[PDB]
Amino acid sequence: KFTYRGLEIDPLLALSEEEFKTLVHARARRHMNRHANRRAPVLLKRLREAKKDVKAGEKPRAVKTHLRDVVITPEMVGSVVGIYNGRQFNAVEIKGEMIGHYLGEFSMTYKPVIHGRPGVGATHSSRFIPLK
RNA sequence: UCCUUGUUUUGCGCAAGGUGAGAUUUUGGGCAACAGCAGGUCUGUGAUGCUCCUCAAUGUUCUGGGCGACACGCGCACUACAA
Repeated sequence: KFTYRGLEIDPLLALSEEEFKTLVHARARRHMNRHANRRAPVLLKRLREAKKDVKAGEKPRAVKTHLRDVVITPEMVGSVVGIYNGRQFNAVEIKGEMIGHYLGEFSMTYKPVIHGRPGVGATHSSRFIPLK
């Protein structure tokens, strides 16, 4: 199951570029129009390569990229993509509900913070907090 | 300036009134001595002493990605919006 707009997988695939960018949100539309002229020259190819070659019963071989300014189309669904937070290629597989998004959104770029006791200088009043 | 010849010592001026566009540093600025601080700035400059680094660089990198005064229990400064 998954409904993007009340469309299963096969309808989405069937859509040509025109019919596609009509259906998607405002950002995605704006993106595609402004771009033209490739602008994901390698990031299409590398996926569709390793995608095809699979014997199924398991995911494609992972591909790595730094880029995250590229959309998620119904073409690239099922693949295993790397996305780069500035020190780690991060593992994501592409679901049918990741259509209408970007890549970068699934790849965290910071550790969430959880604190560890405040030291001196926090509290204005002075006690010279032992021991942390 | 003028007058009150008030006040003041005849002096330096002062108070009230008059004249007038304007009445007392007319109103508001800019400039500003002598002696200093071991204040700040080597992130302004082909302003720099001595040191550090130099081809797998601390250089150049307008290269790809992240981070920056932004990441979140909490204290403080200034701002804005309200009851």
